[PDB]
Amino acid sequence: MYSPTSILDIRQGPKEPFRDYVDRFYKTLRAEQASQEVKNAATETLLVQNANPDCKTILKALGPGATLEEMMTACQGVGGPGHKARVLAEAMSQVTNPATIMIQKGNFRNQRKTVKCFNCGKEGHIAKNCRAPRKKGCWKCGKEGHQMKDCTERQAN
Ligand SMILES: [Zn+2]
Ligand SMILES: [Zn+2]
Repeated sequence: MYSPTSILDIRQGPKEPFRDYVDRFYKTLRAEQASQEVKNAATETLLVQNANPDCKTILKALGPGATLEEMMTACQGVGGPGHKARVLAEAMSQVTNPATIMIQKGNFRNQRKTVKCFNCGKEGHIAKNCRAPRKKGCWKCGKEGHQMKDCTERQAN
């Protein structure tokens, strides 16, 4: 399941640290590095277009003040994945620019169905924060199986 067409797509999600999603692009790039000529030319526009709107937006904004690793770190944890900074920034942006209603309408095109808690079934929670042995068992290393009670995270995540 966790090896779909998304691996060919590898587009960065707004919560995803740039280099982390680029990491799995790099794992494909290291393999299919036959046409290096097209690959390198692609990666130039590809990785920047691969970013979430906000991410490529900041890249070009802080580019002058961010050499290379700096701009990479800038897009690592955009406003912090679990930080409240991003959540308030989303509200600050919302009142400031009317472009937020446009992307709000565009949100209808986006499958925002990730909110539904992948263990409880409903979107009352978020699976990222909801730690509850409801069903399925081990979602960590087995997904389809393994005892969730004996699944201690060691050299995995
Ligand atoms: Zn839940
Ligand atoms: Zn497990």
